[PDB]
Amino acid sequence: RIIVVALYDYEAIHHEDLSFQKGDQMVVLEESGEWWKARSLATRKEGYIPSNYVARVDSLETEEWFFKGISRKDAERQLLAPGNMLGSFMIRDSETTKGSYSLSVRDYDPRQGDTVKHYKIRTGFYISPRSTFSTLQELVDHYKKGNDGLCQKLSVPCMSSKPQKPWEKDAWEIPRESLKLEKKLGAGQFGEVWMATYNKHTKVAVKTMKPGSLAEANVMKTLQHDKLVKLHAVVTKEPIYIITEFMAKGSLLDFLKSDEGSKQPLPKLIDFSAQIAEGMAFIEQRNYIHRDLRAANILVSASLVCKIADFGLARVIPIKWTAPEAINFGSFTIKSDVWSFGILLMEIVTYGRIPYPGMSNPEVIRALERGYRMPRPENCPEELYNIMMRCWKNRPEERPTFEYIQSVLDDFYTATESQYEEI
Ligand SMILES: CN1CCN([C@H]2CC[C@H](n3cc(-c4ccc(Oc5ccccc5)cc4)c4c(N)ncnc43)CC2)CC1
Ligand SMILES: [Ca+2]
Ligand SMILES: [Cl-]
Repeated sequence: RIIVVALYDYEAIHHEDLSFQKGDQMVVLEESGEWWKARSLATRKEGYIPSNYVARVDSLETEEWFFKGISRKDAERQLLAPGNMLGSFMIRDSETTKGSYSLSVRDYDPRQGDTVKHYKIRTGFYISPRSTFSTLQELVDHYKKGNDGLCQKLSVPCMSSKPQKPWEKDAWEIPRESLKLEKKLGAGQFGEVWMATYNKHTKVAVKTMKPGSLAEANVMKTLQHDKLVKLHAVVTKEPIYIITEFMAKGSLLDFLKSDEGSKQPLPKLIDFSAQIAEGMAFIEQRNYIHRDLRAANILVSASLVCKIADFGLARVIPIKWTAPEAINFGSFTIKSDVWSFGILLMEIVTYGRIPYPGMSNPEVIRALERGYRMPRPENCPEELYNIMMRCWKNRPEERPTFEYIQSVLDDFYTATESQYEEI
């Protein structure tokens, strides 16, 4: 007999799914993945629920200060998000010490400004050997009344964010009749992009493909990562419709040329690059290939999260983003994507400017033949430019991995020794 509790509110929009509010308890009857079958103790109704909206009772996820399955960088991004103040904290799974936990706290220092520092939690639990607590709760309560060795006294927990609702069960292939393409967002050579609605209940974005231009997509849907755009469903009858999640802030390029994007400081740009590098690192680990990396194929969520789009799509069917071995001999690999990432990095740091300004494609290729590379912008840090340069090496094998680039960009302003604070 398994009993869960609802972490968030939820309004049912399907046939047999269940409505519930936070605090409500339910009885688990079946575990089929994203969708679980349960019975509400409040309404006595039996129906499907999003598994990621509930958790076992009196478990750790049920705590307002515990965030499961979150990395250090993600913790820092969430803590520095709007609606948080000094002392804002969270406890999470250590991503480098499996089985143990870590505490992330929001601090401030006049040199850097608002920061986020992380302490290791050793197992009873303790951060400092002088103070030992029976439970994690005792630890937080302790560090709420004084910092006793910490850089900041604990205040309120980090602002939680309601997760994305799971797509309809077994609804990968859908009939076109279920869609209402409401607004054309953009038009291109190979198709269009619309702001649609699925079954009158879910807002989505659909990429319509011209008939001239399924297996590859069946591969794509397995590439599920926070920094890739989620791929929900597809229409299998020409013209093919690709139904994905709707990114409110549009493409990265247009955002960088927007005014709000023009207000974005340098560390924010670097952060964007870190997210993109993270996603590309995921694709790298999965041994996949993007084949068309650029700010135009990067989308931005309303919360300023960057997600890689159109990955792998170029295969099924921009010399300035293309590596020379890819232009000359058509050799497309992950390293050419590293080159493209260099160019993208230049796009981001120059707020959407077009690469090689005042240069045509063949002119650019001939420049590359001479060993020419783009100069460093005024507002671009030397080290970041070095990263770009390492991305722009003639031999692809000598180009860095997305794992390394991600590691560097994540801790760009943090010394390796200063990742975790010791007490
Ligand atoms: C002048 N600009 C105006 C803005 N136009 C851009 C193009 C349309 C927008 N656009 C495009 C997309 C979009 C949709 C589906 C898609 O399919 C795949 C996803 C992963 C892997 C393979 C395929 C890829 C991308 C998009 C979106 N989802 N949610 C929100 N906006 C979206 C973003 C703006 C480009 C021209
Ligand atoms: Ca420097
Ligand atoms: Cl019962």
